[PDB]
Amino acid sequence: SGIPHDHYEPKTGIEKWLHDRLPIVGLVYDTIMIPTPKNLNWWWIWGIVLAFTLVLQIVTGIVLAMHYTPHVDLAFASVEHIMRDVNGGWAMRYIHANGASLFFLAVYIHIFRGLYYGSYKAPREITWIVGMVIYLLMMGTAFMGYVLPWGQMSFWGATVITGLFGAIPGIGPSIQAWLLGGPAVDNATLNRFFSLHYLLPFVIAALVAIHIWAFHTTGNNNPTGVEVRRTAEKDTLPFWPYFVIKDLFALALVLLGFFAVVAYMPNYLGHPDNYVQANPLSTPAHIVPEWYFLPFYAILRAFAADVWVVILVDGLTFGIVDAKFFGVIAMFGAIAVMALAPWLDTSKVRSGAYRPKFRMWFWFLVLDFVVLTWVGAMPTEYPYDWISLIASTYWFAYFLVILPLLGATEKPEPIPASIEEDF
Amino acid sequence: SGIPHDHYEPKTGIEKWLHDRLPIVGLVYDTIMIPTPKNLNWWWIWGIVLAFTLVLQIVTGIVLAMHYTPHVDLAFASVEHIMRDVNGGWAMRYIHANGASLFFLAVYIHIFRGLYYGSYKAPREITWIVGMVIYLLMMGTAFMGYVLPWGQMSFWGATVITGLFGAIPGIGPSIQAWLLGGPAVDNATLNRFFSLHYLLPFVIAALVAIHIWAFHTTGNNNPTGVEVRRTAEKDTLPFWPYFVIKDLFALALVLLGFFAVVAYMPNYLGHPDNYVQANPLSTPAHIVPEWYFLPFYAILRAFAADVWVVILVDGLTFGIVDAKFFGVIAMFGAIAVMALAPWLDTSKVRSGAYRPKFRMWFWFLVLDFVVLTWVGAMPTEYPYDWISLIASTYWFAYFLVILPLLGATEKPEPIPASIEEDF
Amino acid sequence: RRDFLYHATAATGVVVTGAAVWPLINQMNASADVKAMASIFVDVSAVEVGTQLTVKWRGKPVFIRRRDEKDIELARSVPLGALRDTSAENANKPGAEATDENRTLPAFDGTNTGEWLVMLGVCTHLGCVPMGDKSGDFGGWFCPCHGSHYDSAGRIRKGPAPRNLDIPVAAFVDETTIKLG
Amino acid sequence: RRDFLYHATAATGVVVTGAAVWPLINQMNASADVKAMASIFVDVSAVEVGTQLTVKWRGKPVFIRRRDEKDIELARSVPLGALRDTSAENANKPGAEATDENRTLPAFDGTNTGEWLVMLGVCTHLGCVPMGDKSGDFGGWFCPCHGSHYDSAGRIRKGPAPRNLDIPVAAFVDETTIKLG
Amino acid sequence: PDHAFSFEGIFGKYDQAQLRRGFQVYNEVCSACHGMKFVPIRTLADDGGPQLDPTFVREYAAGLDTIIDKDSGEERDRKETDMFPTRVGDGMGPDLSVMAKARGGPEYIYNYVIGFEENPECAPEGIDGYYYNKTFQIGGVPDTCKDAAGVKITHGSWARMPPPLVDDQVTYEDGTPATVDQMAQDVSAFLMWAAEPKLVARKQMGLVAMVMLGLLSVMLYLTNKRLWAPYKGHK
Amino acid sequence: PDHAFSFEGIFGKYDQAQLRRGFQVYNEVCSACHGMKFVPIRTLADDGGPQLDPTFVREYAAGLDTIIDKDSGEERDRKETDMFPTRVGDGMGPDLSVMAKARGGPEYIYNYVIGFEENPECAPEGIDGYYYNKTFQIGGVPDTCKDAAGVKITHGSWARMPPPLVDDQVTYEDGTPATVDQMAQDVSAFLMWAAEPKLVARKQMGLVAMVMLGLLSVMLYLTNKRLWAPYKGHK
Ligand code: HEC
Ligand code: HEC
Ligand code: HEC
Ligand code: HEC
Ligand code: HEC
Ligand code: HEC
Ligand code: FES
Ligand code: FES
Repeated sequence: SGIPHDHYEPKTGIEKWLHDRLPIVGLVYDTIMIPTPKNLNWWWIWGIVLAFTLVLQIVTGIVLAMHYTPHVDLAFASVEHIMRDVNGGWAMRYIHANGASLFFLAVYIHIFRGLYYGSYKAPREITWIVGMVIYLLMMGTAFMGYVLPWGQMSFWGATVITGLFGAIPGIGPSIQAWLLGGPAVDNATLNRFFSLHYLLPFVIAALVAIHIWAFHTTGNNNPTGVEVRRTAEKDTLPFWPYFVIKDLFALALVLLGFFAVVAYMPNYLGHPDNYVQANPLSTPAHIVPEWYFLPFYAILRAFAADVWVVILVDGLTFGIVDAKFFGVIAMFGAIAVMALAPWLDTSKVRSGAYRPKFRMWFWFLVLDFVVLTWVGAMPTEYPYDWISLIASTYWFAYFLVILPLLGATEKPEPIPASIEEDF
Repeated sequence: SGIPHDHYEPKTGIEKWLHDRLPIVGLVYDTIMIPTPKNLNWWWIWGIVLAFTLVLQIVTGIVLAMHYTPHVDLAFASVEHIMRDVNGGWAMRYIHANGASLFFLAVYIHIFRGLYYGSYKAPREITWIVGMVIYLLMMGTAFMGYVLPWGQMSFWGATVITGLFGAIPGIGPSIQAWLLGGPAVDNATLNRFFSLHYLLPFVIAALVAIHIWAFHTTGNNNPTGVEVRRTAEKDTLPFWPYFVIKDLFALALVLLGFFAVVAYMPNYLGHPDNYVQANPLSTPAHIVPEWYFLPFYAILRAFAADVWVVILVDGLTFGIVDAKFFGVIAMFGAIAVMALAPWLDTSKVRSGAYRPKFRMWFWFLVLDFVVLTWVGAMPTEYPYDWISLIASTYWFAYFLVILPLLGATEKPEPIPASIEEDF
Repeated sequence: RRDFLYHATAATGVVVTGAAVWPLINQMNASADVKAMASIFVDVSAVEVGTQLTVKWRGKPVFIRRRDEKDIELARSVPLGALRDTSAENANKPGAEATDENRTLPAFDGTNTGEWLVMLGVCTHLGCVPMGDKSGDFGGWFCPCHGSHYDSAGRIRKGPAPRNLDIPVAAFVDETTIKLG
Repeated sequence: RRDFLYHATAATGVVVTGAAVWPLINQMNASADVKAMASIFVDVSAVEVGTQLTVKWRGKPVFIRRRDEKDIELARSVPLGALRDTSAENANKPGAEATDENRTLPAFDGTNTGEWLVMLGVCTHLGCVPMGDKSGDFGGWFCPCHGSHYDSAGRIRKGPAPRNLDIPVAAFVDETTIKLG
Repeated sequence: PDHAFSFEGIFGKYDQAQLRRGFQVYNEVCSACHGMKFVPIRTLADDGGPQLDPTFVREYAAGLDTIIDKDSGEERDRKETDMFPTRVGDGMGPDLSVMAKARGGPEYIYNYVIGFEENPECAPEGIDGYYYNKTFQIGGVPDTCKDAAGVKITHGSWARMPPPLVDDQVTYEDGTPATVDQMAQDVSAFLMWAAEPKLVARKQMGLVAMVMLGLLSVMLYLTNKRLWAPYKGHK
Repeated sequence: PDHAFSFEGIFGKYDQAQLRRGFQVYNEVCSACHGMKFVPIRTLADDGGPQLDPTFVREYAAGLDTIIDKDSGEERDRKETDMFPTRVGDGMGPDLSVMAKARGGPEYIYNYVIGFEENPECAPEGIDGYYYNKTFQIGGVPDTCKDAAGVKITHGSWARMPPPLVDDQVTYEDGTPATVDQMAQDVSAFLMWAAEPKLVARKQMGLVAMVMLGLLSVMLYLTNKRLWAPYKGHK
């Protein structure tokens, strides 16, 4: 059971004088020969993808910062200095910019893999909490970063996603001014964002430290509602070399596609308007902040008192909870409820591979995510308003009511024993 | 023996559900209730001082970077923007600038405490190695940082301490250009230095991580040549609350003095010429890089073929080893030999409190350090040249020959037993 | 005493910690160079009355647009009913009803109001810049960030934006100038 | 085979890693905007021959100083013996001996050398700027960074600096100009 | 058909004669109003695009406007190391440094320059000082051409730029019919260069990396199939 | 004796009348050649120093040179938000923004302005265009005054600045003998302000922190003495 196999430091004198600093003991006993089940599909790779992508972003950023100058008058020029003069330039920038896209794409699949195979269910709450914390940090990071080029979309995205904090009453304008460094956006905001943007990744790495510490102490989830049967465990092959090699193969494929993009379709995920300098006096059409924030942008700009299911007219009972504040609360709740999940699913069961109704609702949820992604880009004119309202309502409904009802009446399936599934 | 007292997680349900993430187990069992001897004097505090100073510097820097603009045309102006407009300004800058001074002062006492009480002697080699690595990183950091204000001393200090790398043959100019971003100093160097300067502290923290991991696995030295007698150990009170409170008291005193300086004598340790903008066309008199690099500056500019003990005329046997390269090697060796110490002292003994000859030689070494500090500021005219040569020669002599001879014939003292020294 | 001394040491440590933390949260506030926040003299100077005029100030645009009769009549024909924000955000006067007579502007040092209207070109939803030049579904301004329809006089309509376009404190400089501040 | 396949996978991984690392070490090299490194036309234009003239170029100063007879005679009276660097660093000619006849400069398009001397104002020790205007213990230049005494013609003396002050490639523009590059 | 360029694909390293033609046009036509500050003059020798002769570059540079200085205010000789000039206002337009990315890009410029036909049969009078363009979409439209809800019934809108070229505005030294269409294509390619000069290097890097990573991935697949063999053989 | 200032110590928050006098002196004498770019004009209302009336500040600002713009080249009215002007060359000197720190500082300025006496009895002819000072140390010296190894025998050296003031150059509105010494002291204090405006806040913070930390340290000493009591009582 949970064989650590510390190696007893019996190799030789080198492995015996290393009794001063244990380090190799840690690596070997724990982070390399960690028994993992055999039943792992191709959905348990994306964590390696995320770690590599994080390293990539940190490196490329440390390189760019050697040529980026945070200032309204010299940011655009420095970015062009990069893409033209520097030796590698375009590569670093395109790899930095697009890799953010892959990062978020990979976390999406990392998260939805989790919702299916009960990875939030006990005893794996801490991992979930830490993951939501990370998600928040990395969203804030990417936001701070999209601003640095001082293009045109930078300015206005910052403007609105800071007016949010100002929507709330009493302490809105104060926070807004304390965050922007002033009444509106200017170089001060740029300096804050650069610093902050150059600091959070390390916090993320530490949090990834705790993320990895947790699911090593707590066994990796597995396609089944079963554990490694610790009591000797013919199942649960080790990590190295088997799963290391599997993950590296998938990672090679992913990097292949990523570099093909970088080299042929690099400006595809971007907004052309970010290639024109900023004008605080003129706003372009369809700001469309980005593609990894459209869901929450839509959940925000949906509630506007423009439907018979408009709960804003009812929330107006209290004269303080206006629309804006309502949408902001709705977004914060869209995330808080995803974090609260493990204490809402009242099921003494596990992976939805044995819960059909859950399968249907979950695929509807994935569809809802895609729809929200597609709607945040389209105007607030009919019919898109009804669509956004329906989708947000279903998100909240799933995460609040649907899981309890299932946990109550959702066991028409024969659960599998013997995690050694030699089929 | 080595009582960890994991606490068994018997407190309550909170301390029992924390069996998902051990964290509190680590803190309690290891990093708080770490048995430390009773025989500790006031020289075992400076590590807490260093940790706090590092945190202070990191914080103040993260704040400054919100207003500093890396560019030749806007650095000085941004520094003045800080010291005038910003709310706190002068405080952050003076605390950042002077705290570096305290940092190095504190590491000096941390290191010399070590040389006395055989803290480099086995089984504490890894700590020593890691400490020298750190010292290097933090020297490089402070150097990169003194440049950012783009004053006058910045430029020329950078110029010379980069011409060093160019002294060596074959791969000197290439490295020089690859480090400066060009033939000479300009904005590119500034960007590199800012980035680098804003990144190494985290590496230092990690290295401090390993630094703290090591001497927790390996017992804290103690005033004597004795261990905690693991086999139950009435000696070795715990860290918390006793030594925590002692260190915090000393730290309060130190911060008191430090803030008195910051508020009354802040520009004392500085160079006024760093308050005039840079002129690549005019060099001031007595550049005098700083005060924590004068020893090595002197060891460098001492060997010049201007004494009957001039080994440069002899090293000229090989036409490649000229003077400059000789001084550079001498400096790198001045540090490498301090790192090699634990394998040069051939003594099966410990703290020099029981080795008189060692006491005398060690106080001579401290005097040599002070002298080198005082000499790097004075010209290379007679008699200072002879002084610098003598001092460097004694440094090398100590660390190479003196310790072996002692380890041979240096045991006229009764060693103390029973680390419980109830005198 | 055990309790008193221990708790007092803890309290003093906490107080010092807070006194050290506050400035790390104060430096991010508006600095003195941002404190200035003063006025601007924009000269109307025959810009062909009826299309628009925009000028930068305080980091935001200040819209100075003449009036087109059709725009005017549409304005003056708006009863307070069915008007989201009837407060006439203009700070040059009290909270008087959001009426075009009060909402257009001072009268050149003369006596007339249905000819000029200078408001802050900042959407009250989240601070975007609406597009002018007769746009939207009400012959006024349209915000492209979320779709808020403004009217001729600038009062909010058809969108999430809660209130109309504010009007800063401004007076005239004897028939060719505007004072913003 | 076990050995072949495993070792080949490792080799390919290593190769890819290196191909990815190299640019992270290449970007820090001089960029194309630093590649330029071209020439400058400085006009002597009667600056009162005998004191000095300094101009910025390539990020370093280029010293153009006329000659003072006492400085000249001290120069021409220096035998190659007791001269640290006798190579005449000047790149406008071969490695001919560091003699004042070759070491002063071209002759205005005429025939004379003991009147002008333009060298690179960069100490060969570590690149500091020596102080001019008759300084040091040899009536020339003095480096304040470590104490290197230069002579009248710029040849190094009395210090760690190994070689004299180099002389870039320069020709005259017909009696009032200098071409640096 | 769509008149695809050379670079439109996995290959097509910027046929350079096209770019020299675009340069002949840009400096003689578009430069009168437009600028390219984000473009150094020394790039007309760098590989990939117009590999002109450096000496001609220095000549053409000295023959341009006067960019004064950064240290001592004095009208210099506009050395190549400087950037192309900037036309800012009073009847002038934006900067074309990266206009090929702020819009499939070059096709916009081609189909924009192409198309300035007379005013349609909805508003033949048109507007004073504004001219009509088939493809610009961010211009004003008269009320006579708008529908019932503000949308325009015209394909394009009214742009403030006049027609830049006639039937035979300039001569090509290489020998080629210099009609409007060829000039438009050429200048579009030149602007795409000015925006993406490092295109060919992009493509070559992409090829090299695709190849090396396919190799690595194949080898890893073999290693995986091997290691996992004794556990996937009976089923 | 040494004519210590007010701020020379643990107290001395910049007696403001002295600074107003120094301002009368600086704008009417030193400003002709020197500048203070690193100094905003609005600081003449901020506390600590000259708490002048804002309206006078705006007037004095509009009455200065013309600082053109940063966005649209056009000679503006020079609003207070801008910085003091800059005199750069052609018989002009450095910037006095932080000259009080690039040298005990203000004493240098006092003992420098003080001292321009005639040429000594080693070189009475002196030099053409250069004037003599007894305290500047970074100026040239004639060969007649140097020793055998280049060192000067004079106290100071020859500075390019002329004597700035005579016996009664300007009047003080408050009523005070405006001799040279008082003006020198006043202008020195003004420059020290221009360099260290946040001095008084520095001192008050230092006091507060010394106090709080002494308190904390005393309490920790008591706690230590207590905890370590049962182990240090028999000896
Ligand atoms: C002045 C006589 C011009 C010359 C000659 C050329 N251009 Fe221009 N251009 C000019 C103006 C005033 C504008 C702004 C138009 C507006 O309505 O805002 C432009 C615009 C362009 C654009 C941008 C179009 C867009 O979608 O915003 C392009 C791509 C452009 N012009 C191209 C172009 C070329 C290739 C030229 C030389 C052949 C050229 N223009 C000449 C003014 C003038
Ligand atoms: C031109 C007529 C001047 C006026 C009036 C004032 N100053 Fe000046 N100053 C001037 C020059 C050309 C120089 C450079 C001198 C040199 O030899 O390099 C200076 C220098 C100073 C300095 C710096 C001295 C030093 O050690 O470098 C100071 C502190 C100074 N001047 C002060 C000063 C004051 C207070 C004035 C008004 C009372 C003033 N100067 C007027 C030119 C001129
Ligand atoms: C060491 C510095 C650094 C790190 C670490 C870093 N970046 Fe950046 N980032 C930059 C710089 C510099 C820019 C501006 C240059 C650019 O846009 O490429 C930038 C810009 C961006 C952009 C906008 C790209 C563009 O071209 O508009 C995004 C998105 C972004 N960062 C996201 C991230 C995310 C997400 C992470 C990690 C979680 C990250 N970055 C890590 C330095 C860094
Ligand atoms: C909001 C949720 C969430 C986020 C965001 C998240 N994780 Fe996870 N992660 C999980 C969960 C749940 C598991 C499953 C743990 C288990 O099975 O015991 C997991 C597992 C892992 C694993 C091991 C198994 C696997 O799925 O590969 C790795 C490695 C990992 N995460 C890395 C990362 C990294 C690196 C990041 C970010 C840079 C990240 N994760 C972000 C929740 C998250
Ligand atoms: C987050 C950024 C950051 C960190 C971390 C940081 N600094 Fe700095 N440092 C700066 C900035 C910004 C400046 C320039 C402003 C200034 O000089 O105060 C600077 C300047 C300096 C200076 C010159 C001070 C002066 O005023 O001339 C020194 C010395 C220095 N740093 C040393 C250090 C050392 C040693 C460390 C930690 C080991 C450190 N710094 C940590 C940001 C930082
Ligand atoms: C080059 C040597 C060196 C450097 C530099 C150094 N250390 Fe140490 N450190 C030591 C040695 C040796 C010991 C003694 C360990 C023992 O007694 O087991 C030690 C002990 C310590 C201790 C515990 C006992 C004590 O002396 O306080 C702390 C805490 C500590 N170091 C922190 C730091 C921090 C933080 C830094 C830098 C930011 C640092 N040290 C830099 C060598 C070094
Ligand atoms: S920001 Fe103006 S409507 Fe959303
Ligand atoms: S740098 Fe010129 S002598 Fe040391």
